[PDB]
Amino acid sequence: NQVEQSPQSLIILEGKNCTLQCNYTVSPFSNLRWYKQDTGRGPVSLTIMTFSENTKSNGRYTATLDADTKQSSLHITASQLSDSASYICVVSDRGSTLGRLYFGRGTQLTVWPDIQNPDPAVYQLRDSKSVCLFTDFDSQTNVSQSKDSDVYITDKCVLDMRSMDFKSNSAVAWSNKSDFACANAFNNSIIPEDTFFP
Amino acid sequence: IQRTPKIQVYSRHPAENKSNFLNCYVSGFHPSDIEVDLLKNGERIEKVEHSDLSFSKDWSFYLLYYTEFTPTEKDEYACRVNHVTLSQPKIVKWDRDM
Amino acid sequence: QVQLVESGGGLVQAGGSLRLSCAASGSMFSDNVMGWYRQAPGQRELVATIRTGGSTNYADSVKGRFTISRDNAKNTVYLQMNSLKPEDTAVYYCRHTIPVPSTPYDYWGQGTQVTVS
Amino acid sequence: RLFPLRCLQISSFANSSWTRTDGLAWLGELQTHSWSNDSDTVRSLKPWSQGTFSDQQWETLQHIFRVYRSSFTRDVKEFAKMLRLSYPLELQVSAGCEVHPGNASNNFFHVAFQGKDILSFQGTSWEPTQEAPLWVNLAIQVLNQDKWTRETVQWLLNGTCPQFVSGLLESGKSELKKQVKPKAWLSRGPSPGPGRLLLVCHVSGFYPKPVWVKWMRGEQEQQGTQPGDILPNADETWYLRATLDVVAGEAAGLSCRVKHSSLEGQDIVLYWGS
Amino acid sequence: DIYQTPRYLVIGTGKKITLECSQTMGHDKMYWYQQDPGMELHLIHYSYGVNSTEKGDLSSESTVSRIRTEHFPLTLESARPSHTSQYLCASTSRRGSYEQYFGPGTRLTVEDLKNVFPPEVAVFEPSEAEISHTQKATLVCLATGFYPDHVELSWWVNGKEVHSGVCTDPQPLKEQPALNDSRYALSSRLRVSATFWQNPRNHFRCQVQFYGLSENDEWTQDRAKPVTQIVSAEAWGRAD
Ligand SMILES: CCCCCCCCCCCCCCCCCCCCCCCCCC(=O)N[C@@H](CO[C@H]1O[C@H](CO)[C@H](O)[C@H](O)[C@H]1O)[C@H](O)[C@H](O)CCCCCCCCCCCCCC
Ligand SMILES: *[C@@H]1O[C@H](CO)[C@@H](O[C@@H]2O[C@H](CO)[C@@H](O)[C@H](O)[C@H]2NC(C)=O)[C@H](O)[C@H]1NC(C)=O
Repeated sequence: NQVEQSPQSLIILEGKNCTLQCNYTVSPFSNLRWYKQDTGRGPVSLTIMTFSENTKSNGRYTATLDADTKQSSLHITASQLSDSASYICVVSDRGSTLGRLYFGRGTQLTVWPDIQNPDPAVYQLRDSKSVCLFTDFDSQTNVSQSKDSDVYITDKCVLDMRSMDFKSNSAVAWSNKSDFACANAFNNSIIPEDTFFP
Repeated sequence: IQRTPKIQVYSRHPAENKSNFLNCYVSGFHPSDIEVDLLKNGERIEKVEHSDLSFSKDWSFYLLYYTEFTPTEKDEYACRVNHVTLSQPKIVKWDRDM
Repeated sequence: QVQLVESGGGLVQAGGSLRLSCAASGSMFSDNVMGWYRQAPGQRELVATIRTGGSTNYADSVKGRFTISRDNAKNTVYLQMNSLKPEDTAVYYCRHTIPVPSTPYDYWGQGTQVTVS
Repeated sequence: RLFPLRCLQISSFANSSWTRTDGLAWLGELQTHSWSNDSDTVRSLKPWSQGTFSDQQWETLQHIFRVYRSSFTRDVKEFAKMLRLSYPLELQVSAGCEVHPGNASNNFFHVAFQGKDILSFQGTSWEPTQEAPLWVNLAIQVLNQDKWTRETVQWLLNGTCPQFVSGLLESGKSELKKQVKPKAWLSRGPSPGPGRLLLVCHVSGFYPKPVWVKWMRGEQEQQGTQPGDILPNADETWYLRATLDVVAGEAAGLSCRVKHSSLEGQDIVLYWGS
Repeated sequence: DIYQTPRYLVIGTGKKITLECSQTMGHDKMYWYQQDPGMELHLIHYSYGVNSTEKGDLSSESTVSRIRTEHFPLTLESARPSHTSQYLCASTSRRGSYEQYFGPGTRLTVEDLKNVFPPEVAVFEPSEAEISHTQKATLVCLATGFYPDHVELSWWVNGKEVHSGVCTDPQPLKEQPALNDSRYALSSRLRVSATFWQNPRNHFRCQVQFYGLSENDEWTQDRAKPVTQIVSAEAWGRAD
């Protein structure tokens, strides 16, 4: 297509810095726009660089541009958790209010937390008139989902307690039938042996 | 907002009868597409050479059509044009004198 | 058809100061722009807008640090590099082109090297 | 002794599906380049039509217009939708620059719509006609918001335009200073009244457009001497006819006087009898 | 700012479409887009002025109208399942920093109304093993048995909403991995320090907002009308 974006999907850690690239073939050219779409919300305008404006920054974001090679990049530093969304590359082939807009296919990233002290464990809690949970996992450790439709298994998602600078993983799985044993509810997922579960 | 044109036909050489060519000048037409034909006393000339259309300070167009020939004591020539400002295509016959 | 003269390269230590040369000739083109682009090994960045006659704009990383000058005859350009920083080492190319993009008139010099110790 | 540059642009839009854009350039009174909607290049008619610019100083320009040709068309296609303009559409654009002695000059850029000009270009921003419709005003806003274009144009009127002219005069002085001797004769016109006849003075095949011609009785300029409009020809040498209504008995000693640069005082002596 | 209603909506196939949009910045130009989830963007219509309404590269059966500068509502005559996506009114300023401004967006879903379900109340008190080993207590809320997935989950502590320490799952999961009418199910967690969970003076509320049926839509089934209502399940702080 007239605007190819790279890479499709990328995963990085909290506090790291990485880059997002964008390559376009559109003739003509007027300006370049990097946008950020909150998951399930309207995307937001960030950098609006004409072809003279090579670089521009809004906060912890800093995009670059080389029109001679028709190539855009996007540098962010010290990745926070809130940075996780889908990112787009938009070009307008006019400068006035007549340019057609050429969106890139869109990239999406994930900033995982780097947890220094991991204590993986599995607990069971009351359902106030049934579900076991697993938490505090090495973010690099991976999960699979249920073998049979009777059993349900979610995926990872992290949480932040800004009051005490705590950021920890979490995961949940359950079923209805009485055969629901928490010891084997995760066997499809490879988990470390240091996991202690009551 | 619509100007109709003004046609003028003339020859390059004062000919007796003496290869010469002829020119038809049209100007002051407010739109720009017109059907034009030089007619040898009732019939058109396929082999013809024209120039590049322009307009004047008032943006009123003008153009010139020329063609080489050999004039007669008998035949008559004219310049025909169909424009939006004319329902009927106006013709201007050439005076071999003035 | 243009002329490519880049001169003024060398090695320096931190906090140094240099001056660069660039001119063009032959099939030239009245109002134009010259200047330089540094390429840190990796990426050519603007540094100096020349805008023959027309007011200009430098780079923020060198805001006030570096300053240019126009030959104003030989259509040559001089740049005064001052208060150099160690990280400012890169390949420095001279460019002469007009302020309209994507033209075949975008000529690039042979390239000059700058190293700060 | 002035030779202005007139770049002419013609672009017709009958319906949304079909359009053509052609253009050319006049210097003073001479054509140098033709450019069709069919050709990806502007045609240098003269060998010196390229001026002083090398095939790269030249092609560079061809790169702009070729893009400009494509660019201009969609704009107006979408322009009309924003402005609800009942088709068809006829747009004309007159532009160039003209030099003053030494290193001073002035430029221009006049655009016209349906045989009525709309806006011009003043300084560094678009300005409409004082007798222009309003929709033009909202259009004036939109165009001023594309600066690179605004800059791209000043770079042409201001600067690059006049240098190229200088790059042509040295290349075209021979053709420029050329002069062509007219060919004059007389003929009878049909009588405009009883007895009073119409005397025609013919001039054809000359070069430098400007000429003064009057019917005279030896040295007496005749009021009734009426002439028409100067008209062209194929090889760039023009033609003209001057007339006069007088009675036959007054045709004795009358003469048509011809004054043009191609002869210097050896005026075309034509009394009534040749 | 720029407003478009409603965030979520559901209707029957072949019926007429209510799509609205509003703008308080006086911009002349507005947009409409179509994005299917996980895919890129697609333009469909636009208006350069008050009386303009034009079609985009995608030929569709939409009814883009604009008679007002503020309202740029899109309409659609007959409904069809292939239309299910997200739609984003947009706007730009008449001068400078053409920051294309976007509206919040609307989620669209359209065979039968007997497939609609309100979700389950669901709160879960923590585990002591976690409180003992971590000095912090984790709560979790669960909503199941519902259709469609137009849901707004929100935790509520002592009368106030909270966003510090929560983690609602990003997207729901179907009750049946194969069925197209399959109801969904999601998980939402929350973890606080133990000392807080002990204190009984703390109130905890997991609230879920469901954007269900209209007020006029004919409902006849064994069930009650799964209207747009709020399914909240609460809890109290407990020192065991
Ligand atoms: C005067 C210059 C002297 C040149 C001398 C050359 C002599 C050689 C022989 C010439 C013979 C042929 C003569 C043909 C007639 C020549 C007309 C010259 C007009 C040149 C002005 C425009 C130069 C090209 C600029 C252009 O293409 N603009 C483009 C591209 O812009 C995009 O791309 C650019 C970079 O590629 C920029 O980034 C820009 O921001 C972005 O939006 C921009 O999009 C413009 O809006 C497009 C139209 C421009 C014409 C404006 C006319 C306004 C009046 C029309 C109103 C009609 C209303 C009713 C419908
Ligand atoms: C003017 O020239 C352009 C291009 O040179 C013509 O438009 C295109 O012609 C190509 C021919 O292969 C088609 O594939 C494109 O679809 C045409 N473009 C459009 C927008 O339709 C145009 O037809 C020419 N004008 C005239 C009057 O011949």
